[PDB]
Amino acid sequence: LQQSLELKRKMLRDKQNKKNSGQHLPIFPAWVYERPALIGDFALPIGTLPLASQESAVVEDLLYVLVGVDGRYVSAQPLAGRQSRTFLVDPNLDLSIRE
Amino acid sequence: LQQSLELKRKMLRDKQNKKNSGQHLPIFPAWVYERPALIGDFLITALPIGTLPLASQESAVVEDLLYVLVGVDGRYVSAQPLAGRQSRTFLVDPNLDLSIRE
Amino acid sequence: ITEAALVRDILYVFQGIDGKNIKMNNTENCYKVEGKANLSRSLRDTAVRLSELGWLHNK
Amino acid sequence: ITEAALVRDILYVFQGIDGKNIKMNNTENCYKVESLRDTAVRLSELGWLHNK
Amino acid sequence: RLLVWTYDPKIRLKTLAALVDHCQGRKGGELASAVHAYTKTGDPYMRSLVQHILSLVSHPVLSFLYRWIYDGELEDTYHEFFVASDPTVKTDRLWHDKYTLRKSMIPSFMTMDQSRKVL
Repeated sequence: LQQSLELKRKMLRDKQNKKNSGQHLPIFPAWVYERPALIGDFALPIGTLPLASQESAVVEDLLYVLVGVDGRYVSAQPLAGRQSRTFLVDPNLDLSIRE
Repeated sequence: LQQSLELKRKMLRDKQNKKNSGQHLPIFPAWVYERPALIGDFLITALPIGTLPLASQESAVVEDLLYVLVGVDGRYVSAQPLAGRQSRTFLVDPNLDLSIRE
Repeated sequence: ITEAALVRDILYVFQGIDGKNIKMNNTENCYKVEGKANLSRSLRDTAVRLSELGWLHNK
Repeated sequence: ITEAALVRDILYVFQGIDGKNIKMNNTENCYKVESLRDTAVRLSELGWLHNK
Repeated sequence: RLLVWTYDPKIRLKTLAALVDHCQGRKGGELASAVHAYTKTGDPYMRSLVQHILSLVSHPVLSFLYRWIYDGELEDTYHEFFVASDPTVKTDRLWHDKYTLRKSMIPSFMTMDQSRKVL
């Protein structure tokens, strides 16, 4: 989360005084984190449909969700401590297909 | 536009007295400069509807803009007169669609 | 109409021979175009631009 | 609004100009859609990075 | 939505925003040493992207260093070179005191011995 910037400061101060070979050394973009899509991760009723249409809406959403972003129904809970982030899949699909 | 009629007298004079009896410089005839058909610009049909179909906007706007590039007029766009100063102002339609306008 | 008529028409305007969509051939010194498709840049602007080459040839 | 209008407007957003349902916010150079809204917001950063 | 099509420009645009936003308010050999700060790296996708911008920015700098390694002179309102020529010097104090070595416009491929030998 925030801590990365502090790491980038402490590394950079460490990088400089060892070798002065570089000139006007670069510092990593803060605007990568500002704009939400430089990072790889962030309709129809979903309960009153029959089972086949439920599975077709679910396959369309899961084809989005394999790469990180909120889908059309399923989103991912916030980052805070998770280095291995999972998603929170929405139900109303049958309990056979849930596995 | 009409200020140019001044220059063509005065800039001759400085050269005229230099030759003073030699082979002096003729004037190019006036009709050359009366005509706007030796200029790309033409200085001054259209169907406003609100430009509602986008797919036809794509086909029509590019022909009119290609005209406006060389100084010939379009329909929806039209070049409006600025030869008093070296520029040009072009008039767009106020009903032109928000994407196509920018 | 078609532009293929305009090529052979402005050809006549060049020579000082009577045109086809146009009837002024240095009898007023202004060129007056008759609308057959009502184009204001491809029947009027281009035609009056090219007509001055015929006026020069007449001269 | 439909997904069909949003996909033709994201192409306009890519040029750096405003779509007909996705419009500029002045708190960034970021486009905002008038669930699936986040997916369109993710693609609108291309027009942001174009603007800059 | 076609996320796949637009992730490959999401990296190219990332690097271009890097070079543009970071090098704001720099000119001269402060700009030929801010874009020569991105071939000091180990990301081979970024080094090649920079090597179509670095080649362009280096050419006026090496033009001025041909008029200041042999016959010629540069004088303009904004010098993009390390010489700061001194107008209206008629005295003999020109031995280094007419052509000051401006350290801020030294580019990144010249060291201290390299930018001072050439003057």
